[PDB]
Order: sequence, then C-alpha cells, then structure tokens
Amino acid sequence: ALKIDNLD
Amino acid sequence: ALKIDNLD
Amino acid sequence: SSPGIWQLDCTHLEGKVILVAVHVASGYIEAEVIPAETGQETAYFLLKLAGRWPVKTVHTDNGSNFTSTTVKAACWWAGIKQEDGIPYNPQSQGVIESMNKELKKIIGQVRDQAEHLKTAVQMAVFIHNHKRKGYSAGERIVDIIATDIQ
Amino acid sequence: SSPGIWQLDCTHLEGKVILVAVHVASGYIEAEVIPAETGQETAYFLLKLAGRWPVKTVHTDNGSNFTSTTVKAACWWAGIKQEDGIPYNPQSQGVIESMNKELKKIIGQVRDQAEHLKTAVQMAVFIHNHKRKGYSAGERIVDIIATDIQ
Ligand SMILES: [Cl-]
Repeated sequence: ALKIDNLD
Repeated sequence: ALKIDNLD
Repeated sequence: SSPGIWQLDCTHLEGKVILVAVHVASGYIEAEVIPAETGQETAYFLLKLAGRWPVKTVHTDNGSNFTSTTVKAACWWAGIKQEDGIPYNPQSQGVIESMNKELKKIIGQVRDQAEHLKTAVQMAVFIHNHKRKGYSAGERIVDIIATDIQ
Repeated sequence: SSPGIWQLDCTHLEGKVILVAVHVASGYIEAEVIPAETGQETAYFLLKLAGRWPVKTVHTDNGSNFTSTTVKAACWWAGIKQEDGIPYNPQSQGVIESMNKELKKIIGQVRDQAEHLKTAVQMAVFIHNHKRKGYSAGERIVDIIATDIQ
C-alpha cells in the first residue's frame, strides 16, 4: 500500500 | 476471575 | 523531579485513544494506541512500563484510573506507588497540553507514511525521544537514572 | 557487545509466539506476544524498541526476518543496521537457549496470576530485568548507555 507498515 | 488482569 | 516519577496522559485521535506515560524529569515518553481507556488497558500498560524502567511513582491521568482496582493491582504487583495527578503546580496542566499538541503535530507529519495509527504513534514517540532541544529526552532519562544508581 | 547492539529471538508457548529483543551487553530484554512471527509484526516491534532505546544494530533471529523488506523498511526508518544472527561465536546459541528456558521458567511461576499469556510475559520481563545477579540487567543497560553518552 506504499506505507512503512504495508509496503503493498 | 481472581487474576491480576481480570480481578473478577 | 525524582528519577522514578512518571505521569500518565490520555489523548484522542481518529476516534481512538493514545495512552502516554511521561518521565517527568526528562520528558521521555512511552505511548500506545487502545480502542478505549479502561482500567485493564491502563494496568497492562503500567506493567509493561515498569518492566522496562525503574518506575517508583505514577501520577494517574484521571480519577477513574486512580480508583480502578485493576490499576491498583498492577501498581501493587510492579511495586509502584499510585498517586493522583492533581496539578498542585499549575505549570503541569500546561506542560501536558503542550506535549499532546507536539505529539499530534508529529503524528500529522508522519501520518501518511503509515496505514495504521499505531505505527504513526510509535514514529512520533521515536522522533520525540530523539529530538535534541543539547541533549534529547532519551539521553536525559538514561543520565538521570544512571546518576541515581551511582 | 557495544551499547547499541541488540539480538532478536522468537520462542513459542501456548501455541503463540513470544518475540524478544535482547540487549547483548547487559542481557536486558523487551518482549511481546504475537499470534505468529511475520515481517510486519517484527517491523513494528523494532520500531517500538528503537523509539525507547538507542538501537544501532539488530541481529535478526532468522533468515526470513533478515530478508523481509518490511523489516528492512523499519530498520531504514529507525536508523538501525540490520545484520544476520549467525552465531560466529558458538557461545551465542547457548546464551539465547538458556534465556528462553529462564523466561519460560518465570512465565510458569507467574502463569497462575494472569488470565492472558501477554500479562504473564510482561511479568516475566519485569522479573528478568530486575533480577540481581551485584547489578540487575536494567541497571547494567542504563550504566552502559550513560557511559557511552558521556
Ligand atoms: Cl510463527
């Protein structure tokens, strides 16, 4: 998801 | 419940 | 401002509750996100804190956590003196408000790097504790406690 | 054995996973219960740890956490050097094994005081860190870090 905690 | 985390 | 004194503080964001413990003498913080501020949540958070730092006294954040027998049980277990959080020194209300405003500002600065608020809050804890204002709060707390042990 | 070196360690109890970080020079520990070891859980735990202590290097507990891009992203974010956990010094294997056995012993001793395993594990962290062996691991970690700041 483009987040540190959800790279997807 | 007689437990520190659940006194009931 | 002894090495063992901590203050609880509870603030809200995104419909969730951020519980914070402040080491008064240094301004170092630990924090977590919980759905609501119950005696069981507050008790578990104090058990976590007291296993990590030498917590002698906690000033509770409100009268429900002061009254809660679950919080009193955790403070008994971990050897903490549970106290009220009355601001006998009016400087206290102001310091806590200013910290909540600072944390919320930091959380805003990172919020788009994290899917979950709990990630953002722990990024904000890290930035607060490492900020040089000159020493950081993380440096001050270690200095204070090491001085006390020695 | 420098002030900023930590070792990750994952052990199992009650069909759940306890993730532990060990400050190698002092033997101080932080730990949490998670339902299974994933890169996302491990990454969040490291972000928590690095906001609370000056974490320079982490030796990961296995090759899946070393490879995990989520764990590498958290170590980038927090300024941690991610390293493998190969026991080049065979003593490391034994030290970790016997810590897991000590923690599980302690958890047994408290387990009847807590409904949930996460309470028991945090009781065990508190007992481990406060045990005098003479200084405790919580005293040794503050001494070491303060000595480094100075
Ligand atoms: Cl697993």
